[PDB]
Amino acid sequence: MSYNYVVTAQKPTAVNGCVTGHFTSAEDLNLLIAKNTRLEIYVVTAEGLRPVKEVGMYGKIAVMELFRPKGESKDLLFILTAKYNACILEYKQSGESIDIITRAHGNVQDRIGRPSETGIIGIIDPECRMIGLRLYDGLFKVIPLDRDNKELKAFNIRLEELHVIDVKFLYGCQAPTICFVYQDPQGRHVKTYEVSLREKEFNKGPWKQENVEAEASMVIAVPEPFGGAIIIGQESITYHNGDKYLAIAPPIIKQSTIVCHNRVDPNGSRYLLGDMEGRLFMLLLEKEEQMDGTVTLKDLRVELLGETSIAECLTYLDNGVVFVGSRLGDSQLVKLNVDSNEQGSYVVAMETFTNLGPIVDMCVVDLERQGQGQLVTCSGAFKEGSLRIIRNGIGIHEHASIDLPGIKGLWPLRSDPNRETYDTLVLSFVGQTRVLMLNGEEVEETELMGFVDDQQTFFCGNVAHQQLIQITSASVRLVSQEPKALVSEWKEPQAKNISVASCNSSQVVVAVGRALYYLQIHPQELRQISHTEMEHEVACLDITPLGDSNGLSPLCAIGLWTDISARILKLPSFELLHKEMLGGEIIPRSILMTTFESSHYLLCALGDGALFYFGLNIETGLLSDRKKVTLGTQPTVLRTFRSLSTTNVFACSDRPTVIYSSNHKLVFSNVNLKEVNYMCPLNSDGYPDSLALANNSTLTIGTIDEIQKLHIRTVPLYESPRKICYQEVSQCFGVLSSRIEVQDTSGGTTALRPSASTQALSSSVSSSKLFSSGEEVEVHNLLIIDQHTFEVLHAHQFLQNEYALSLVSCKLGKDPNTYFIVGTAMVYPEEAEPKQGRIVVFQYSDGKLQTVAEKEVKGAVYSMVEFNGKLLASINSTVRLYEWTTEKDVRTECNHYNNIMALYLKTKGDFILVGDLMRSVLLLAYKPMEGNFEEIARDFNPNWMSAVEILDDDNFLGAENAFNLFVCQKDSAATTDEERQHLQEVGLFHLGEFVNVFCHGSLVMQPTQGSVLFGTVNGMIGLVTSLSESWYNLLLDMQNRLNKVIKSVGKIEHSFWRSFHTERKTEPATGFIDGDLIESFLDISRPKMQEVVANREATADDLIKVVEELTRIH
Amino acid sequence: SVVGFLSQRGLHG
Repeated sequence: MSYNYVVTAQKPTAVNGCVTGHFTSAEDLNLLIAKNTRLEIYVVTAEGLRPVKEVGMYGKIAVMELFRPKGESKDLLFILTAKYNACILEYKQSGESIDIITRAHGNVQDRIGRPSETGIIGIIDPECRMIGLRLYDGLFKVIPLDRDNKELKAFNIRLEELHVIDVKFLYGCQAPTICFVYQDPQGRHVKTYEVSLREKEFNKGPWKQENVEAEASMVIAVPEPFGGAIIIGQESITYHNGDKYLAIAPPIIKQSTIVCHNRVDPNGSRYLLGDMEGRLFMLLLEKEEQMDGTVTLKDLRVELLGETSIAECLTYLDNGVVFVGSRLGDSQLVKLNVDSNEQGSYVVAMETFTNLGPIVDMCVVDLERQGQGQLVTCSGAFKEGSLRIIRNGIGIHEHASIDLPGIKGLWPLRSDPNRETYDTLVLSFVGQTRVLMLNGEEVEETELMGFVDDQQTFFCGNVAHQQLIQITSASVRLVSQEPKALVSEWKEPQAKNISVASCNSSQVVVAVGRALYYLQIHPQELRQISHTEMEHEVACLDITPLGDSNGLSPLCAIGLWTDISARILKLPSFELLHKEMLGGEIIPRSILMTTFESSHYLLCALGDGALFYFGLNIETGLLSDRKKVTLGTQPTVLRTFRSLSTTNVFACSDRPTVIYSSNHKLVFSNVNLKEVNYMCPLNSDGYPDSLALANNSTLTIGTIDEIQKLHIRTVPLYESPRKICYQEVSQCFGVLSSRIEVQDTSGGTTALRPSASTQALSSSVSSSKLFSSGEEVEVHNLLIIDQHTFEVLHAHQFLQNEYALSLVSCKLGKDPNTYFIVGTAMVYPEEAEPKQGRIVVFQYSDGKLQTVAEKEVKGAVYSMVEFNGKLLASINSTVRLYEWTTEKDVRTECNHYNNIMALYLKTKGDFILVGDLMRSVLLLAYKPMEGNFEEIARDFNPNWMSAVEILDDDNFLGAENAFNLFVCQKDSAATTDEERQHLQEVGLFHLGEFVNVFCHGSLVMQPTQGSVLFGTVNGMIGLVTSLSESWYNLLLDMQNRLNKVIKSVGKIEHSFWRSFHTERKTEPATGFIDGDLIESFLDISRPKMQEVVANREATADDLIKVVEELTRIH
Repeated sequence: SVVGFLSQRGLHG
């Protein structure tokens, strides 16, 4: 009876792989970016990357190649998952609908095989006869390619060499020839086979097995007009082909390992080279000719180019541009130039994509102490290292604050025909109208001629021809800049009130009910045009001359009343085109027409809070897309604001919301405000690029943040953050940190770049003497970060060869001080395991870092929580509970020993604890008995844990070695001396992500209980909530209904995907639900949606509600 | 050393 729910909050951002080619069209250049279970598809351009398709998959993309057999119009995509789902995809655009189609698929795992060294490798013969694979030691799977083989049937051949490093097919080979580097006793060797598939074996490969260097690791296979193989070790790079052996040893590279490569020149004279360091190389192959004879190779060399992010994936594109995929930090777009700028760096960054990197640790914090949490993460490694701040929604900064319990509208207003700036704000009111002249930034209310005060203004827009307009209930008035009086005034021939207004900076359309007039602001007067009545009452109107319309406006749209409807109409004629008969007994409060970059838009709000938006045509004018929205529970009002280059639409509800732009779509993100009624852009000298926004009472003004449902702030560390605390009483973060350094000629240790810990404002170093008795080492610091400025206030450097591994911020014993405690360890490569380390207590004073108390320990402190005023701390294998003396020292109370190695610990407030390295997780009470530890229970499987958490008194979350999540509770069972000493795995789930951290927290607010967030090696931030058996079931069922309906990309089984899984167990998922999947429900067409129901009760669109009332859980 | 592995089994490479 465990029931939980998991959702992605941030898709993974690390880039595990990426390929280039023509997959969209035979002419079109594509960049395929592989994340984990997300496939990004862009078209490269002059500018950069036209994003085009974003599919997710039910698998961890392990292999990714493009390729094209004969009689093929464009490239096809081969994809191999980490659970051995092969498949072959194709790009399919049915005019406007885009689709990725599965041309073939099948699962290629084998019952045998222990997975090899260097993990999976997929390769493809250039002639496209087949696909070669290495998944296991000793075997080599081959998937022969034919028009069919639509189930990718493959056979293994046997492989003498039990330990292969890398492998490619060679070029210019008659028979499909592989080439590989492998290690046996002695050293490493380079071997070749042919591959005949007829008889399925190998045969002999073109040339003798040669030797290669101890650390040869990459194999490049040079295209046709050269052929042969490039081999890359440390300090050294070599070429082989038949008798030909060319080699170089450029000290330049010795400094680091090559790690990724990429052909630039189809012919293959040039290649990029990636480095553990971030360095980028050009590898040059010097050709050479003779007449009626092809082309040898005379030499090859390396030329440093500069510095990218640390590259996994690396891909030349258009002229001198290079996509650089990074998992350790930010992926980026990069220009190589022929000349080197300042410092000799032929490399220039063009763009830069935010990668939450490895999230090594993280935590929550209400910075501006509000009610939402921000999130703060340690990220990257080495130079990419850094901190990232993450905040839900779009926020705004408030300047003035005039509380006006009424404001029923507002429009801009300049009082000078010159300046782009305005100085008045006229505002519809509680059956009145006030005005607001400004000394610029200062508030003042007066009067303007021909603008009623006791009559309630319905509009105020900026009409050209040097005049000011006020539509009131009664008249649509007119005023001037020149005359500035009763310049004109239109009164309804009958003494009947205006209902709906609509002034354009040139045109005017009012409505009297079903009555529709039309007037014009021609030089200093209001001339009239058409009259037309409608079926029912005019609900709402909008007119704005769209794209190819100077002032004068093309067609239009209008919400009506009793029939509840919206409809397409032209101008002085008033001719009905198309219309939608929406449901309900509540009318459209708001209808809007717009543009962005490449489209014209129609949107329509209802009184309930829900919207419908559809796509218009300034030419044809027909339907678009029907997909009601949620939004407020209150009538939404739509207005447009001034922003960047693609100005947007703000939605006023109780839940205020922006409508930005996606790929060519429209973002639908929260705005961080309590309630907004009406809103408009602004510019005054005193309040520029501002927006105005009123509520129940208060006018506010200010600018607007990024876009995305998430805004992300970052603090480059230049090194590798490890842990992170928040001492709030000190208004700062504490952060464990680490930089590398090298031996000197003096012996000691230099460094390799300025770091967060060397550029520190102040600084310390451990004095402590508790111990006695080229080359790389780590240097570790506690760091103190201003929570407001994100500066390295102070730095404490730790001992020579100490790792600080844990960090807490707490009060202790009776002592009223809030400390920063730090578990450490003396690490050495000759020791398989550390047996020395220390806990240290620290304080941050004025700007001071007091070393309050140390405490040597006989092991590595792996973690430590504040307990109940005491200090709990895992030491290497022991789990210990320290006390604070009034004499201000850490002294023992008790310890547990029954651990293979305690890595993680958490606390159920009371006296309950938990965790272990290669077992699964135990449960421990502390006892106000004799103050002892009692081991309540454990779980006997064997999960190399990575992360642990406690949801409640019974519920224990676990993440581990193999990207699985799992839950434990303890048995409700008679015979409580075994059935109690054991706790059962009541939830299992494959996340497909490696989790470093859990924590209670949430990103939202000011159905489901609890909320734990998690952070992954890959950039993914997910969330785990608890559920009610019923809700579980409503959703379990709905998972199954839903799977049948959705066509999964590589035709992969969702449930195969989510199946708990190790190298010795595969159970299906119990007691977990991905909203990820549930959320899919919303992307589905009503047809495919009705289906999901044939059946307390059962509806049809009832659930569409439930599913929104879920997304909003993060 | 449990370290060399264990502080790297974060990075993930």
